[PDB]
Amino acid sequence: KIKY
Amino acid sequence: QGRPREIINTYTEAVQTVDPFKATGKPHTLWVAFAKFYEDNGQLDDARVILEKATKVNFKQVDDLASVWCQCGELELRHENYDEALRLLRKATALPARRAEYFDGSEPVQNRVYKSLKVWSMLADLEESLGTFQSTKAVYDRILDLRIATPQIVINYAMFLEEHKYFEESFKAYERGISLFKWPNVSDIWSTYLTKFIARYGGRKLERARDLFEQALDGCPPKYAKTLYLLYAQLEEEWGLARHAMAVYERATRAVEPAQQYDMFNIYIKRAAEIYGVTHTRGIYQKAIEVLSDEHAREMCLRFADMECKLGEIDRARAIYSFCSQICDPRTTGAFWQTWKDFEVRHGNEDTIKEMLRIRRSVQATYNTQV
Amino acid sequence: NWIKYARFEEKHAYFAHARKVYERAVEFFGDEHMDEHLYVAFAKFEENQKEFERVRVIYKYALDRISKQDAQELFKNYTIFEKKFGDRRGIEDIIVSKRRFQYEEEVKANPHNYDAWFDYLRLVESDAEAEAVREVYERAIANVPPIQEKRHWKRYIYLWINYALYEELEAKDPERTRQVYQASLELIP
Amino acid sequence: AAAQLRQYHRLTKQIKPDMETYERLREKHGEEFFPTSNSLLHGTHVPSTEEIDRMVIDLEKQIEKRDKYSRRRPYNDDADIDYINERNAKFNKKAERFYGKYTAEIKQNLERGTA
Repeated sequence: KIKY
Repeated sequence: QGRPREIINTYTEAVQTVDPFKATGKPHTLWVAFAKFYEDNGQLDDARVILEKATKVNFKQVDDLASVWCQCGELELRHENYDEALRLLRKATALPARRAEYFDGSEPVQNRVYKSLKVWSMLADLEESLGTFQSTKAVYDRILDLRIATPQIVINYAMFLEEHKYFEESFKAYERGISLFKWPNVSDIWSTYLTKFIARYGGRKLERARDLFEQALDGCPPKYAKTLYLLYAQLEEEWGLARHAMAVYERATRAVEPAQQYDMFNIYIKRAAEIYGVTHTRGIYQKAIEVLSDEHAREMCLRFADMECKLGEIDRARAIYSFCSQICDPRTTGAFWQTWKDFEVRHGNEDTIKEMLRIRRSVQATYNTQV
Repeated sequence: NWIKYARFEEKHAYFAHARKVYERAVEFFGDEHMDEHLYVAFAKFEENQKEFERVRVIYKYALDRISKQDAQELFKNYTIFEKKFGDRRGIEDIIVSKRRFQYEEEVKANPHNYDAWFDYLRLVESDAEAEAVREVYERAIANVPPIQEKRHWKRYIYLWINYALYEELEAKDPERTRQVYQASLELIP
Repeated sequence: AAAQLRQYHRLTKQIKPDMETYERLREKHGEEFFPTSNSLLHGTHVPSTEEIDRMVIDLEKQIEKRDKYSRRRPYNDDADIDYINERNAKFNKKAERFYGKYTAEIKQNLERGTA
């Protein structure tokens, strides 16, 4: 959730 | 070479083929012919070993297997007494019941209707000569197809009617005919068997017969040419009710001629001619003039126009002529204008009132002639 | 979505979770009536597995549907499909064939002319004892005297024929025939 | 209306919804036009990261120039399908016109005349  | 006999030896070379490769049906047909050469070899000697050796090829997935077993069943029909032929044909016919087809190959489905129904038909319920068909043998054939089959649907329903002759076989034939093939392919035979079975089983002039017959065929495509009516319309008119016959005549008139044929038009105009009366012929004249293809509204409006002018007043003849001006493209014609003018002259016009009819008809023809 | 999951699960073999998911999904989605929702899945799994208990339970749950049995032709064609498949023939399936949608549509015709009363009498030929025949004859007798001259005379013959068949059904010239003679006094012209 | 099923056959479509409809039928015709692949061998290339939708690595090595050409083929196929709109369908009749705008005004005038 911290990238996409 | 030396086929019937030479040394009574080379027949084995005739049965000798080998060379294993990809083939379908050739080793089975040549193996059945080799089983006939075995029939000239002393019959049952070496025949059962050939049938058992050629009976198992891979696992199912072939139409040649059951065709060779069914061929052995035909040779068993050539065997005279049906005791042993019925035992061996009963076990060999009962073997595909456990497993049929669709293991590996180029066939997407099993397709056990043809071969399996052929072996089950050869075992029992041949509908020709051989007997020994149990009351459950028809359900054994319908279960042999296991989904739907209708090459024999007429003969299968005829066999179920021979063993039973009740409404259960008629409803099962209607469901097997509907699920058999879409559209009135086997459903038309289900409709014929529905009318004949409706008369000979469900009773004459039955409401449930018309409810089912009108329910299955309700929307329908146009059958062979077309029938939406004559079976149910004639059956309703012959049932003794003059009320529902007219309702079935109008509802049958809506679906009458999807192809715009004059047949159904004359059948509706004749149905309204033999019943009701004048006003019904006028309503059929307006309805016939409403539906138009090419010559339909012109011919129907002309016939009903002359029939109305010969009976009623001349108002429907003049208005029917004005309606004949907007329809019936000029082409050649010329007879309807002179016949309508003469009919107007016979109505008491003569000098007066005919100047606008002849001048308006010629002015309408010249206006339709363009330049 | 239930038909799609039932089709994919149908091609997936199994069908235990497809039937349990069909009943569970049909139970959670129930609001007013099932109609094309549960009955289509009940007929799909029914005819797929060839189970008479599921067809009888589906026919029982379909009879409890409100809003005039939900969709008329849907439940009628489905009940005729499972009917014709399972048993059909005569007796039960014949009386139910005259009953259900046929007896409801012929039951309430919104009476206007004598044809609807003649259809209600045709469906009332074999129904119950003479009480229902007398109720249909008395209900259709005063239903349509449309006029003095012409028509109603044939409607008066329809009331005299309904009272003659209803009164002559269980007896021969009973007191109901004398009452039919009192109604034959022509209160019309 | 109809949600989904397993089958392939002819249809009608070609209607007003346009973009959404042409993209749905184009993706369905593209997916049905391209069958399955060697992904079983990619089933050897499969290991432990497959599921768990939210992705730890969304790039990796891609595949090769193979998948580049195999990706370029449906682009040229969509270019050829996009090159199909209408035909010339011309003739000498009635009166003359001026370039395109008069022909478009003739089509719109014919659409307004028939109502």
